[PDB]
Amino acid sequence: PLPRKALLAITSAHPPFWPDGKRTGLFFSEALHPFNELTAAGFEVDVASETGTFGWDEHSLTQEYLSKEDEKVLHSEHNHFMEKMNKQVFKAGDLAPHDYGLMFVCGGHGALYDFPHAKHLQNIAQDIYKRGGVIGAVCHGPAMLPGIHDENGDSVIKDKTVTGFTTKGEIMIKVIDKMREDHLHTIADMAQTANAEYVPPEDPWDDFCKVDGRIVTGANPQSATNTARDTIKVYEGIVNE
Ligand SMILES: [Cl-]
Ligand SMILES: [Cl-]
Ligand SMILES: [Cl-]
Repeated sequence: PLPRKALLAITSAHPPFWPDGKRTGLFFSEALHPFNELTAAGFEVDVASETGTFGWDEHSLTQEYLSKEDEKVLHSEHNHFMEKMNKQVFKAGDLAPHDYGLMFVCGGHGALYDFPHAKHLQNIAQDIYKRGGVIGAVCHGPAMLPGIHDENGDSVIKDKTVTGFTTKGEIMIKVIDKMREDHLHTIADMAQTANAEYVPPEDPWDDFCKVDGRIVTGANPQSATNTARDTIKVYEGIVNE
């Protein structure tokens, strides 16, 4: 039986990144919204990064990217989400992978730096998938997926339809130059190299999710809630087999 316990995977990278000089990192709403959905569906949640540490993407902490509810959580000390983020983030390699029935992979541009080679997080996900569980991933989160393998050593997304942050969006927000400077690949190029089929939303910020078997992906911060919801729907079907 797949445990009703989720691993919320977060980037450990937070370098200066944006054109105004601000750091990237974990996208705030992309951790909070899935945490809320998982909690509402009765999951226990552990948070982990490859190192055990993280920083928030600085743009994700601005009004442009925070709802009224988001900001209240951010500035609240006693809140269960913030207590977990402040005091309970694990180094991924310490955790026993068999404890989880689902992984949810958060985004933020930091994910481009560490997720492709985040072998401890990838090991947890491979184990979940092998036991028949579910992996959801939003925005830049899908950068982890090429390194999560099936029994044959192929990516779990081989021949699957996936979405994720558009190359159009990287150009529009003017981070494509920095990505090339740091030798980062776009989500679409990572998906193609893994032999997946990348599908962008009609416009770069549309709520847009793809479900293909037990791999669920979302395109951007506006897709996070529904990516988590779709991931939970897939899980519920498996445990009711
Ligand atoms: Cl910079
Ligand atoms: Cl535990
Ligand atoms: Cl694109």
